[PDB]
Amino acid sequence: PGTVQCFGRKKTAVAVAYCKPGRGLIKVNGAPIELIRPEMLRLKAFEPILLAGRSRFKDIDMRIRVRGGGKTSQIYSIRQAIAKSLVAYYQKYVDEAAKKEVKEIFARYDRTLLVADPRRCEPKKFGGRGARARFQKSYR
Amino acid sequence: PGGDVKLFNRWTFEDVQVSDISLNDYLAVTSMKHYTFLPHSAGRYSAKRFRKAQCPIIERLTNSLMMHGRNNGKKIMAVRIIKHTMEIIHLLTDANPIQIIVDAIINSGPREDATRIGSAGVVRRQAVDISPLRRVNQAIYLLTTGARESAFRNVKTIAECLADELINAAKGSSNSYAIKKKDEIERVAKANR
Amino acid sequence: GKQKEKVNNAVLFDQATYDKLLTEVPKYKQITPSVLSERLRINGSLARRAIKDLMERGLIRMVSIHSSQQIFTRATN
Amino acid sequence: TVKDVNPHEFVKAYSAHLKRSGKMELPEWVDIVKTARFKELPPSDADWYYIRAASMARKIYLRQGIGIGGFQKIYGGRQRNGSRPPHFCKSSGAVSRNILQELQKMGIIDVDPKGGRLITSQGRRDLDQVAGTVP
Amino acid sequence: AGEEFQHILRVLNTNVDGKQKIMFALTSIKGVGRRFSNIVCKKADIDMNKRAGELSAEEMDRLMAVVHNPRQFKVPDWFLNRKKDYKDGRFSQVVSNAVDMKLRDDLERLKKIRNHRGLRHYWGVRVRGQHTKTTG
Amino acid sequence: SRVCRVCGNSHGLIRKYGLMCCRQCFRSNAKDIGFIKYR
Amino acid sequence: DTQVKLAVVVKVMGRTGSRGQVTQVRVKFLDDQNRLIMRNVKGPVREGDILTLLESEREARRLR
Amino acid sequence: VQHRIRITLSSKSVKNLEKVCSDLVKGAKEKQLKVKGPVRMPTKVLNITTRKSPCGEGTNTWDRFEMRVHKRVIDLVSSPDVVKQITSITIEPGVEVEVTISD
RNA sequence: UUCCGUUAACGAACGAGACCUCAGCCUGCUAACUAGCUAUGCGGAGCCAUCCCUCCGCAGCUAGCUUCUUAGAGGGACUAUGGCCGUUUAGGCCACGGAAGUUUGAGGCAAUAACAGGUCUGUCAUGCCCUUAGAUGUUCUGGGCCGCACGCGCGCUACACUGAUGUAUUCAACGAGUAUAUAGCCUUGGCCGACAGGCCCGGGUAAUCUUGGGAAAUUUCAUCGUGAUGGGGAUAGAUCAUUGCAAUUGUUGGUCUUCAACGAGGAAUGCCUAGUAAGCGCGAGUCAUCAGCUCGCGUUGACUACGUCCCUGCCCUUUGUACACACCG
Ligand SMILES: [Mg+2]
Ligand SMILES: [Mg+2]
Ligand SMILES: [Mg+2]
Ligand SMILES: [Mg+2]
Ligand SMILES: [Mg+2]
Ligand SMILES: [Mg+2]
Ligand SMILES: [Mg+2]
Ligand SMILES: [Mg+2]
Ligand SMILES: [Mg+2]
Ligand SMILES: [Mg+2]
Ligand SMILES: [Mg+2]
Ligand SMILES: [Mg+2]
Ligand SMILES: [Zn+2]
Repeated sequence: PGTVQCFGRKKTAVAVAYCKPGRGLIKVNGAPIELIRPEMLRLKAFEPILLAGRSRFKDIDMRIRVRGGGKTSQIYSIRQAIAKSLVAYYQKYVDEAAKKEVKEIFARYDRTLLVADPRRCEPKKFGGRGARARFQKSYR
Repeated sequence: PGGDVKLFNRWTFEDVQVSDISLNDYLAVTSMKHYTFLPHSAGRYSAKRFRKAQCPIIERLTNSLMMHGRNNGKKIMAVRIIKHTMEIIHLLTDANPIQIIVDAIINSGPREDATRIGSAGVVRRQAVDISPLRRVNQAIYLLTTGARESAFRNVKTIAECLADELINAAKGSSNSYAIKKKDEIERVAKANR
Repeated sequence: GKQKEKVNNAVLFDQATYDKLLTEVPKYKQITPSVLSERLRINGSLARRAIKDLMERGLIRMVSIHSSQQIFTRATN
Repeated sequence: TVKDVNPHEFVKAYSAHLKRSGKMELPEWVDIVKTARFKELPPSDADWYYIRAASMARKIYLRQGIGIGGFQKIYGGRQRNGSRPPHFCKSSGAVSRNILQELQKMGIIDVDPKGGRLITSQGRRDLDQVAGTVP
Repeated sequence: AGEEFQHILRVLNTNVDGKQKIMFALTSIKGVGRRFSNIVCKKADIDMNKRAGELSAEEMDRLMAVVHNPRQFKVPDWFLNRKKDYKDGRFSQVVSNAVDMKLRDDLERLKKIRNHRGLRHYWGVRVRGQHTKTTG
Repeated sequence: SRVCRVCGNSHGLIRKYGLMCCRQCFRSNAKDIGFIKYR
Repeated sequence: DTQVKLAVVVKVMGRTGSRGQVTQVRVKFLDDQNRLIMRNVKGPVREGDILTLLESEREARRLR
Repeated sequence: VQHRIRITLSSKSVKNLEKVCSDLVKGAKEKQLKVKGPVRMPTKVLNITTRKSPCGEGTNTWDRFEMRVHKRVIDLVSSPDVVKQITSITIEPGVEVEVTISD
């Protein structure tokens, strides 16, 4: 009865990973994750995958989809949604205690894999272009 | 300890050993926690004080790389330059290029400086000591400025300018902008001692 | 140096980088980038980036090309 | 297949593909133009027209209903206006058109009901197998 | 490989530097921009990866031909820089010193005609409707 | 050839949404037309 | 030949300077753990930091 | 027999709109209609920025107005005689109702 | 002037805080074919092919569908727990936990007394005064506000290689769209066109059509190789087109050509403490056409600092005053 659909979120980039209990497929938008294309930030999207190992993926297919945001925002949503779909799937279908090792490895590496970042772009105030800047001021 | 984590999956952090027990706190190279695969992270640093002594040394330098306006706001180019530099450090010395980075950060840090103190009612400058965290701050800033003005209007590229400066600084020679400015700040403070 | 104006002064297309110079320019560290010796062999580029297209098929070194066209070097193996 | 491969080498394979897989017609202004108003020089590529075709071929591969104007829009770019601030400028459309009539006369694509250009069932075959023949 | 490498060429008496692409060396000629240089090199059918100076004399001759009879190459009326002239009306690519000549032609026309544009040139201040309090 | 519905002045109109008022008449009748100023 | 000595910032006595730029601290020598000497440091410092100290004699005085 | 009718409803006030829609909805449930809604539609936020000075000096200070318009729809599977059997009850202030006969 | 408290004071009013909005969290609730997964059915293409496995398109009495999207009602955070400091008061610093521990962020509103602050050039708001036909009224034609020895202010573009040009690759949010007449504001698709821009059949009064906004910067592949160079794009010549009844003192946009000064900038000076500066484009106002501006929106995204009264000021207390239009006395 395995079926999860778990997400992750960044500035505006929202990423949703829906899973089957297949064998080894992990794609992004139909394209393999092996090709994610900030091609220096191709380590980041793999970080959950390499922290856990494929052995924790030999029974799942992740057709993860990402919409909105920017570019690095999307990388940072994919990381989050892979991590959060993994922990949701283990917690509901492997075991709570067996999921504990996964969360403690991830939160050991960092905490931002699993928990979204509350930071957003804050509105710009009249009297100067900039959220916190102002026009240059002249006295004479 | 357990460290199957190599930045860019080729450059092993294990066997990293900083002589300065002063900066063993302020360099993020030793304990299991500061290791990351890539010097780019969406960190919520700067929210609280001293939080940056925990930022990875390579990421923290990468942040110092993206400077002078045309180059503010592009960390991807910065990590790219770090990779090319970081490769060619190995491609010259055949030792842990991380050791080269960290030993250069150590060796390019002033130990005494001159502030503008006054006492008992009158002010005129006096020399003081350097807290190790601003030691490290200024080493990062000053190595990076050395590389940048070595690369300005020069066909030679930034990755390799920065590699040249890290290699000869961690060597300890007085061929780096970084160590030259270090030594002059130190001798001015020694003057105003 | 004047290293693409000079691309045609026939010593370059005769012996200069026909393992006369960058047989030894590697020898310092045995693996010393073309881009990095753009100034250790002070000579600049595109008479130097053509020669490494030359010397890969002249079969004398290993190569990495990436973002900045950032090419590299290795002496003999 | 096509999604399974690096987004560049597919275009590098396919550019030589519709060079050597037979041939076709090609209007006799291909060599002068800038292909977009904001550009500055004609493309450095000698076989730039085929790479144009390959890229637009995978655009139509993985989307339906892309127009004469949508192809302009997806190929436009940044226009530095001189001392003025730069902006977005759409590319030129008559370059995209004859690419579409080439792929149409090759049957790689064809005009869509509801508007646009949709991949042809056999053009799908062509692109999928040429992508399968990549590392 | 420059067995006979010529460092300055004297093409059309403008001192083409012999160390640049035939592409971006003809730009020195007054009337040959980057674009018209590129199209001249194409329609003279020349190997482009070639420093002008390693290039041969037949090729210099063809460059001559394509720039003194361009319209015969089907090259459109709209690269040329004297479109719909009013002396004659022919479409021409005016050349190194002919450009100076033609510029003086237009200016003297306007000077005689008493144009606002022409007297504006004759006074020296800016000619294109521009504010002039704070610039020029 | 366009003035306020209010004061018949041809400077500083707000033509968007068809207000056809000047920027000052719109502030003067602002909150009763319904531009409740949460911010 | 003065050899640099390391000391630990046991407690920060204050933040002195005309402009408020210098922290004024107590350093406890690692080498002989009974030498508490009081110094001026520049930059952010918190308790327990090991500090590189070129000269030993130069000390601050309370509100220097 | 039983046709397909839609009710298009919008206003300026959250509370008042939420009261009207619930009135229609419970009206539908009393007569056991095949009712589907009330689907909520994204709120259109008219905005204006105006320099709040009337003469133009001092610090350049603007004020922003915003009218929010809230869009709602309900689908009813009924005959229009039943529709006017129902939708004659009190309509609360400010809310606007524009029933439409669909395909 | 927030409180504890002291207390010739007692008790009260505004201001602060409270209040409102946007943003951050919820796999909890109400729903949603104008939004959208998910599964199945077929349909295309690849493939140990015969079935399957993968990417795609189409429709549904598929949902014991609502994660994604929208927006309603709620919930949540209070420094609650712990530690140390504290009259163990008001509180403060630290630590787990949590999305959130500068009041969580940002704004909106914002007191008495004023200033001879700005506006009669916003008003059929307005006293007094001037004008009232040969008019400072109103209308029309043209010029003018735009004229340039020169000084100043906010900005735009750059001085390159951490780059320029040329392919390829692909990701937002704000918002906006009058009968606009014989398709008409936003404009899809098709054709003509190198470009500008044209002709055709359309869609939308809008989560329906534009636009699920295919934005740039950035990302790879080459090309330039330190050179006032292909950086830089002012200046001007020639021509076409669109808007407009009308483009001249070039409306604007193209094409080709001209390739100007600018080598990181003197004394001095501006803003800025985290999605912030900086970099990047987009929308809106203005608009028949003109956005280097102003107001909003997102994208990439940091150095330093967590302090002080040194400078420039504000608040309170003591203090001195020959000042009170108040030290610009
Ligand atoms: Mg460089
Ligand atoms: Mg607040
Ligand atoms: Mg004026
Ligand atoms: Mg201003
Ligand atoms: Mg580019
Ligand atoms: Mg240029
Ligand atoms: Mg100031
Ligand atoms: Mg506009
Ligand atoms: Mg006295
Ligand atoms: Mg006295
Ligand atoms: Mg007096
Ligand atoms: Mg005085
Ligand atoms: Zn008005």
